[PDB]
Amino acid sequence: GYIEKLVQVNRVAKTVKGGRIFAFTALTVVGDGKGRVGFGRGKAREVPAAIQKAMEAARRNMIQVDLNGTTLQYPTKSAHGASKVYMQPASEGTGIIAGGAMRAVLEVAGVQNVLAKCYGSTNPVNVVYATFKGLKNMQAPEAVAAKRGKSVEEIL
RNA sequence: AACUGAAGAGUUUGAUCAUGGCUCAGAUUGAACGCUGGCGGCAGGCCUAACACAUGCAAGUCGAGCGGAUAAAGGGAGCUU
Repeated sequence: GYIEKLVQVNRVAKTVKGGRIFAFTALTVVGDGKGRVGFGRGKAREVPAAIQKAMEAARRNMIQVDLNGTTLQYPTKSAHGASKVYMQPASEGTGIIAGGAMRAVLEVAGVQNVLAKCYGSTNPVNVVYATFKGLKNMQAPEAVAAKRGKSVEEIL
């Protein structure tokens, strides 16, 4: 589906000769409010056209996320580049408390109780990779129990 | 009766990623200063010169321990209040 959310806008450039050609980039994540997200990056020549391009690439190559219901399954920790990310599920009344670019991922996924923090280099185009290695590699235990459930899930 | 919280941003460049400094958003004080100023509860008030101090007051009490001297009421008498 489609619920859109913008994060970043830049002004990249390019020197040719004579002057300097400008261009705009944008980063936009799209989710469904249930656990299907997708991010997208587009470059164009103006703001109202660079956002439209980044929205279209978001709703291609999406991710199914197996959330527990407004929370996560377990504390995990993933990294990409020089960016390290930590996330652990929380109680009911606590909302989402994260920084800038992990709120926009964790809104549209539908989770509400995420309690996150990012270390290392804060790059909004690169902390998103650090988040999607984490969420796309969840497990959601298909087991008979948890304190007993290590005889039917390990064979899954 | 026993008991749960973790946010980032700006700045090196024609522009980008990284390393690395700096700076801001918070909660606090025996606080001082500037502008302004109705009320009441509960608190606190020399952090500097352990530097000198006028004048008041802050440890006395026992006559069921003993001398001594003050000697009432009253008992009076006497003399004339």
